[PDB]
Amino acid sequence: RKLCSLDNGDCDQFCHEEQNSVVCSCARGYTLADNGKACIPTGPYPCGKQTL
Amino acid sequence: IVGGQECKDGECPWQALLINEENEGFCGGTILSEFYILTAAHCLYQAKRFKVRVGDRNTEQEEGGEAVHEVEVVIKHNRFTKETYDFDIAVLRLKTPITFRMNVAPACLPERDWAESTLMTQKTGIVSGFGRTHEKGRQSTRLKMLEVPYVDRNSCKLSSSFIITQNMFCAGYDTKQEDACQGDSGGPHVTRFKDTYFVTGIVSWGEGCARKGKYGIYTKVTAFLKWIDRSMKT
Ligand SMILES: COc1cccc(Cn2c(C(=O)NC3CCN(C(C)C)CC3)cc3ccccc32)c1
Ligand SMILES: [Ca+2]
Repeated sequence: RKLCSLDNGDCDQFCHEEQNSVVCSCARGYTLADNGKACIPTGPYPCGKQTL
Repeated sequence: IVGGQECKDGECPWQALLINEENEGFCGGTILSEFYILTAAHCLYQAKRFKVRVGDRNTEQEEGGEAVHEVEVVIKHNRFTKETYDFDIAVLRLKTPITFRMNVAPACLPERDWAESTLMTQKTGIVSGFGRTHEKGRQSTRLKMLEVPYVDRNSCKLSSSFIITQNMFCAGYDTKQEDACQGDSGGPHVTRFKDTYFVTGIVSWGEGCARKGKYGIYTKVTAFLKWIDRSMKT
């Protein structure tokens, strides 16, 4: 278990490898955070979120 | 849905319901954005003309968040065939944009490569709908959801009396009486990942419902992601 194979590479969402290293990205409506791993919503209703 | 629980307030907001001229629900769908609904192509022949309802959890009791939407464009995959139900996918463009709220929100569209090695490798997916609670029973008035384990592709093919193409995948239980059913077709199959839900399938078909040695057959969304983005682009 290396890079993306080990706990999604610490990425909140999409994880892919380009040159023995992790690169995280996010779905529409989200923006990669400062740590380059987390995905921060942009609006009041980002995709894939339940509101309980 | 056979077994499982009912979707509680705010639990399955991406659920859409296709209704006929008589306001009867015949299929489900998944909200992808304010203008687009993902559903199954085989649902398109069920009614000569239908509309799309969102924010509904109880067909006989307005919760106040319900909203009907007319369909402006029906984008069907030209390769769909009733003979095998292969390419059972369609996208619907709504005339008026959906207003997101408590029980109305879009599910996320993942990237293909990431979805297959990470989402579809998870242990379970979530399917939901207003379909039958038993194989020979009637349609449910309450929106239901069910956690369904991903099935090994080998077991899938070996258990199916019908061909399982590369655009389908199995989910559910071998003997446990839980499974999607008639009326749930076109509905959402989503996979949770770190509190975020991603569209991973479309309820397609099955041999009966919850039958032993049989699984629920779903359209493999990851195989049409590029296609889906194109249908939404125009
Ligand atoms: C597990 O979830 C589901 C979701 C939706 C529907 C069903 C099962 N199902 C089907 C059905 O599906 N027929 C297929 C036969 C085989 N063909 C193939 C040969 C293409 C497709 C139609 C018809 C039907 C009628 C009453 C109750 C359940 C039913 C199960
Ligand atoms: Ca209602």
